[PDB]
Amino acid sequence: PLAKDLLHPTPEEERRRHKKKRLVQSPNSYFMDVKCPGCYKITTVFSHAQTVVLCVGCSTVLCQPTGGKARLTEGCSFRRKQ
Amino acid sequence: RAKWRKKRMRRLKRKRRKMRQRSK
Amino acid sequence: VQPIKLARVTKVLGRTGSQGQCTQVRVEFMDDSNRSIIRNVKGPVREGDVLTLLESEREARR
Amino acid sequence: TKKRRNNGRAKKGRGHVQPIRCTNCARCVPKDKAIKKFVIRNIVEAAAVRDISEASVFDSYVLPKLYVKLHYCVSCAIHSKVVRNRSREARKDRTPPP
Amino acid sequence: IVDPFSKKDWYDVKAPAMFNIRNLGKTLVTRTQGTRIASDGLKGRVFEVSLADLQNDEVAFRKFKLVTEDVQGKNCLTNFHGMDLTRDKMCSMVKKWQTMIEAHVDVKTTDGYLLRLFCVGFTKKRTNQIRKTSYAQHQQVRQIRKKMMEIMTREVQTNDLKEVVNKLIPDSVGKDIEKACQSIYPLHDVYVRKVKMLKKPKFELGKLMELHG
Amino acid sequence: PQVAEGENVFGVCHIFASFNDTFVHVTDLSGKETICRVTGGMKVKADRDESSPYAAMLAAQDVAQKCKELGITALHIKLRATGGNRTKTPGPGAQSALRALARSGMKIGRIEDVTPIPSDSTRRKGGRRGRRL
RNA sequence: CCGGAGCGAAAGCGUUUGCCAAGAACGUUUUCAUUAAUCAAGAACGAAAGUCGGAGGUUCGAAGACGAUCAGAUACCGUCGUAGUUCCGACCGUAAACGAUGCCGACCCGCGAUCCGGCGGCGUUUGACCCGCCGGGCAGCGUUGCGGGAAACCACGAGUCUCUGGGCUCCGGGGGGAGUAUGGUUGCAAAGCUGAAACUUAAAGGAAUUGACGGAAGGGCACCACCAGGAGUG
Ligand SMILES: [Zn+2]
Repeated sequence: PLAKDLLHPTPEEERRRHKKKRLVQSPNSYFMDVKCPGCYKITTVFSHAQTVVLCVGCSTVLCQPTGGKARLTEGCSFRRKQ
Repeated sequence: RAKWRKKRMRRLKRKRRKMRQRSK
Repeated sequence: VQPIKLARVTKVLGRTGSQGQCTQVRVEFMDDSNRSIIRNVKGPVREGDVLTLLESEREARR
Repeated sequence: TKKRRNNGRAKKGRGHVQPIRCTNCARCVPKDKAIKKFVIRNIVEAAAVRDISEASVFDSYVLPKLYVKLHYCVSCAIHSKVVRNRSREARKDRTPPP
Repeated sequence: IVDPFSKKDWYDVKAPAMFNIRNLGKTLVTRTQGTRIASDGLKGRVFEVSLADLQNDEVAFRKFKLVTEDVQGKNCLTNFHGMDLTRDKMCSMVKKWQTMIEAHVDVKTTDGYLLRLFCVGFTKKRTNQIRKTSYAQHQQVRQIRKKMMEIMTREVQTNDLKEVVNKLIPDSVGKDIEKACQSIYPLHDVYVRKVKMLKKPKFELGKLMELHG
Repeated sequence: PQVAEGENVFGVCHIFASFNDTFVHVTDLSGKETICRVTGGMKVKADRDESSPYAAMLAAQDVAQKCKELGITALHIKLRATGGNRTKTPGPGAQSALRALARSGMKIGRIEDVTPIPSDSTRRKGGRRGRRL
């Protein structure tokens, strides 16, 4: 690696390296639309929820705070947005 | 040995204080 | 008290001892081959010779 | 001059280890610096396994083993020919002898 | 002057019905001479006997202590006093590059027999495991050690002395712990290494005759 | 002890095979009754070879004779070294005493090794610089 | 079990369980918005030994007694054994307290493991295991080190210093006298910190090479050596 192109790196390296050591730093997180199996309202939930997220005006629990990404409850489908 | 030369100096200046404290 | 047992040398292992005067060999009895013991030997011994050990109990610790 | 990179022991990131006592001289030697030798040998040596087999009351009885953990200090391990001196470049070989 | 073995008369020690080989062996003691008798001198002897000498075909690394409780006509009956493994078995299981989980409980049976069971378990290396050391985190060790105490308490507190011995001749209490702790960390050599009988209830002839009966 | 077919009357042989001496102690199954006990020092008069394998061999042959007079036929071997805070390796009289019992017309069964080993030892004799010589 | 493994600012830290407070790393598209780095005189902690007042005192064991060994042996070895060794409260603030290597930050080789957190992937087993990636940490090998150095050796840099400058604290100036004298200061004491001079000396010392030597290891060879013997000699 004597003549390496530092201005135009492959997206595999930018996605692999640390979020702070990139060419331009970008978070590895995202937002998701968690859908409760019972109700139908869509609630935007952060990837690393860090908080016990429950549906407003309901009883079902959506996410559980973990070390990294939130562990969604069984059957709670989601989709990431951009 | 160097640790015993230090032990002798400790015992040497200890009796120096005895013969100096007795003269006051 | 044990009887004087005869033993035939089956293979010599080489010269041993402090001044190399002894020859540690493994013996083999003629009557009953159900016992094998190693014994030091002091003197010129050929292959297949027969020695007359008295104790026949203690080993030589190689 | 520094003779060994590991200072003759195995201590990385620590300040003090529990000192153990040697076997044949009873000298306080650190646990990591001591020259350990796990010897696993039968209670009955090969010179008497046949006599015990003939005197055994069972038909198939495997003789037990004697697990002895030996801790030798550097002074006694060299004297007992457990370890020896090696060449300046042959000291780096950490693989035990086969 | 006189030979001491002239007064020695032999008694036959016997094992309870929990074992197959009931005739255990012979023991000698001086005849009743003076104020001392021969019965009380025999009611304190402990016999460490391997399990293979009591059952038909079992393991030989498990020992059993049998204390004599009564002498009934030239043969003195024994009773369970404590279990222990062989030194060779204990030293052979303790290997390197693994962790050992020890646990001890103090549980009394349905009858007033206070026992102290000692459990020992080693982590098992996977078949496809390439990593040398098979260690368990401190929290995994606590859950395994907690599971040992939970099972040993349930298997002893809800049974009598006879049923516990029947659960000790085969190491069933060691097998279920190995199966229970499979979800935490696969164990290798779960055994009950020792069982101490701390407190013994008031000796009654009916309970002893029920065992040997 | 009249037994049918002349079965083996098992005993327990405690072999304290330490250094400087060797105890060949044969007891009953309970161990409380001593059948016969003879040491390596009882067969020699020089203190330097009380632990010699020859001294332990003579003791094993003497203790084997006393067992036959009383009815003992088989022996359960329980070898023991010094143990405890001191060394735990059996002395030179271990193999000699054990082999001499098997060669003296005795039966051996259930060999074991009961050496006192501490879960945490006390301070051993000799300073931290050890027995230097 | 127990590892060139973990944690802690060091000293140091290994049975189970409970309680109290604290901490690193990781995760974050949370918050404050320069609050930072290193730091004289100050301050906390600080192995072992030692001191003071109680409790305790199993082992070990300064001193001491005795038995050996020796020309002598108040040593080495052995048998007994005091203060100590353990705990509580209060002092001393010393170690080969060592990585003999201050702390913060930047750039700088490769490879395979290891501990912790996180992410992804294909199966096996009731989380465990297998294959990669990221951050942090204890280390290792190949570097025959792109470089450095008097070598030895150094990628926890001892690299980016004559092509000499990121910030800051402590600290060295030939070897002895000497960590001594005196003064100040601290301490119950032992002692700690601070600390010279007269005088004396041409070397002291570092790394490596060759040789010699070893009551160091391994491998070999002759009766000017020995074993077994023959002649003796004295
Ligand atoms: Zn030693």
